[PDB]
Amino acid sequence: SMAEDADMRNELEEMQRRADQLADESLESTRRMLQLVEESK
Amino acid sequence: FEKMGIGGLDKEFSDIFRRAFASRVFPPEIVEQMGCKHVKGILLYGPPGCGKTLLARQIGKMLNAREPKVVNGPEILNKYVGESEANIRKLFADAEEEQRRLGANSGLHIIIFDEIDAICKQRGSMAGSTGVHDTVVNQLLSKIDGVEQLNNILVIGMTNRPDLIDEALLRPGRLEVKMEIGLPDEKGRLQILHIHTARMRGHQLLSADVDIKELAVETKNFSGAELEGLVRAAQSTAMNRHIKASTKVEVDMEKAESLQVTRGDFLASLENDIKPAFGTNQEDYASYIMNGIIKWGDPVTRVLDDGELLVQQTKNSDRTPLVSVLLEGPPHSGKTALAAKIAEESNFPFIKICSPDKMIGFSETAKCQAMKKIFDDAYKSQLSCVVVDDIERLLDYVPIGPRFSNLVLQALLVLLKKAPPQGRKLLIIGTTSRKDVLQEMEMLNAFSTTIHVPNIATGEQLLEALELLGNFKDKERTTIAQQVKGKKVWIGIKKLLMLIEMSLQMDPEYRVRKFLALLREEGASP
Ligand SMILES: Nc1ncnc2c1ncn2[C@@H]1O[C@H](COP(=O)(O)OP(=O)(O)OP(=O)(O)O)[C@@H](O)[C@H]1O
Ligand SMILES: Nc1ncnc2c1ncn2[C@@H]1O[C@H](COP(=O)(O)OP(=O)(O)O)[C@@H](O)[C@H]1O
Repeated sequence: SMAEDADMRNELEEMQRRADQLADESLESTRRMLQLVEESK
Repeated sequence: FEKMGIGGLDKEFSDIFRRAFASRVFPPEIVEQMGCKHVKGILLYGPPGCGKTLLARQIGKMLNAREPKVVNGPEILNKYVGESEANIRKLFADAEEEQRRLGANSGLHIIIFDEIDAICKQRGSMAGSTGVHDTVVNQLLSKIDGVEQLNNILVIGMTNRPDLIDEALLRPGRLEVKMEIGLPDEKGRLQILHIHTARMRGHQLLSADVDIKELAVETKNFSGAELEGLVRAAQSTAMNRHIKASTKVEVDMEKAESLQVTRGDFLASLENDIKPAFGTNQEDYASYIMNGIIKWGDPVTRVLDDGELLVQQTKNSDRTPLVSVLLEGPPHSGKTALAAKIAEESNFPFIKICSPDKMIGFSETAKCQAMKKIFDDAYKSQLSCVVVDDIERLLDYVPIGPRFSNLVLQALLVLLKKAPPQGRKLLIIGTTSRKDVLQEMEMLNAFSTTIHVPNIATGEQLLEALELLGNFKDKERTTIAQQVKGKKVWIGIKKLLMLIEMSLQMDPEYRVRKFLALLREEGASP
């Protein structure tokens, strides 16, 4: 009388890597491009 | 020893220090010169709430060891397969890792097992008859001492059933020492009281009329936990009485504040909500005796004299530390009341009463377990007096058949001869109503003596009983006396009580005739 094994509930897909600061950096460059393009006119 | 929390047990500490820690204080050079390993375990057994966890903690904190890891036996068990072993193993990972990291320069660890008797039992020998919890025992045995070596650990175990532990787990390789803690004597109780009242004494919250030395005797078979409960309850009651009285009048708070030193508080806590689990009980007599004893005749005096003689014989004998006595008589003769009165007059420390009322619907095995538990508890004292009631109702005897439960009879027969350990005396009083049947099963020869309690035998005795009860007046008294002048009376006292109660319900004028007719209807001859 030993509770038999149980099937692994399932998989809950969840993926997180290095986006935060990589895209914040990406942004800081576009802003400066915009400023320069504005300045030229 | 009193400098620390625990106090009262010294003969049980000298041995534990010597045979387990002699090598832990000698200079290391000589120890390595001889080359002897330290002890690996010890075992402690005794009644619950007798100062075990405190000693286990102190023995650790005195060795400059790390924090103990408290584990409870029941919590280890689980229904899923393969979790109990993981739980058991989880308690050794830190020690293993530290030993591996630091080689042989590590410190000392500790483990505090509680109720170890529930995860260790004699493993089944027959094929297909193995125990349902053998995996846990196997895992523990392997871990305690296996192929791999551990030399920086110390295992302490606790339990209350030192007979169900697997034999293989007590060989000199694992848990090679044992100790026992009994009920503290008067001196130990006094020491505990003074330790716990040191605070009050220092802060001047104790009175001069409260004498701890005198109060020590008032506690005959108390326990440390019960002492801490008594003190706390007394303080709480003192606070309640203070707030209630001090708010009565506009008197300075300081006068009432110091008033908490009254001895009233302690006596009230004593007789208030302090109900020892190993002491005489006082609230059961009211149920088992409702109207005291009335001396309607001589036999009461003789029975009481015989009871006192038996008590004295058991208290002042050395070759017969076991004494039994059997009470018998006609139905409704009042045996239980006399048994309870004798027990109360015994003046013994431990007086436990066992009755069939508290086993309604119990299976026979449950009744056997209850009997064994009661006897085991009664063994743990220097004196006792057990009272087996009825007997004929424990067995379930019924005239048809006959039928009865064999196992209960066997348990009773076996237990009526087992002797307690050396120096501890015991007394058993049994009450039945059918002595011939008991003689038939060959039980009357197990007891040591018999006593006879008769019923009312003559009319004048009934008149005396009526006079003592005081329910009828002189006119009706004389009327009944002349009506029942002949000595042909045969009635039980309890039946007489019920008959009088019923007769009282009739109309005031038509009572004597009712009572006389009822008495005549009832049996009047043996
Ligand atoms: N001297 C006495 N002897 C016996 N009983 C007495 C005496 N004086 C008063 N009694 C009353 O007798 C009552 C008899 O109690 P109880 O019902 O236990 O009697 P019993 O004969 O042992 O019972 P049972 O008939 O059920 O086997 C007690 O409640 C007590 O109140
Ligand atoms: N000899 C003793 N010295 C000090 N305290 C004691 C003693 N015996 C019992 N006690 C007290 O009993 C209380 C409850 O006991 P506990 O620690 O649960 O141990 P046990 O495992 O025996 O029940 C504790 O607060 C402890 O202080």
